[PDB]
Parts: sequence; C-alpha cells; structure tokens
Amino acid sequence: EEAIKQTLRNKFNYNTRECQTINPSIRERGVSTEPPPSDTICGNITQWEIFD
Amino acid sequence: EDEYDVKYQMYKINARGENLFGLQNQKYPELEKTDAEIKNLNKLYNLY
Repeated sequence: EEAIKQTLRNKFNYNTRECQTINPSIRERGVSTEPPPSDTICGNITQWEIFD
Repeated sequence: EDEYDVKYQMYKINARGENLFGLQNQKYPELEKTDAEIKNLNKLYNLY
C-alpha cells in the first residue's frame, strides 16, 4: 500500500516548479548637505558718500 | 558481452519509462540480474 502511493505520485500527475521574485540588492550610502557659506558685511552710509 | 551490452541499453530505456509511471521496477530488477551475469562475462572479457 506504501509503494502504491509512491506509484500514484507521477511526473505527469505532480510537476514541481521553482519560482522566486526579483529582489534589488541592498546598498548603504551617505549624503551630507551643508548650506551656502554666510559672510559678514559692514557698510556705513553718510549724506556726503551718497552725494559723492 | 556485446549481445548483453545491447540488452543492457534497452534496460536503461525501460527504467526511464518505469520512473514516469512510479511502477515498482521488479521487471527491471530481473533484467539487472541478467545484466549482472553479463557484467561477470564483461570482467572475464576485460581479462581476455
């Protein structure tokens, strides 16, 4: 009765497919964002320097 | 040895079909017995 079961499972009564999904490879990256440099400016304005 | 080698090749062909149906290879086991007697002659030929 054991052989008859093994005899019941065929190649054309139990095919055996393989299937995987396409997985992207993991990757570890660094990104440092530093804003534009900020420069001190000193200006004086007097009535003469405008007129000059 | 050549006649037994011819029967041995047909045996491989029958065994490939026995596994498709699952069927217990008892007729193959009797041919393997005839092929074993052939292989004994094949060793006596390999000595000759």
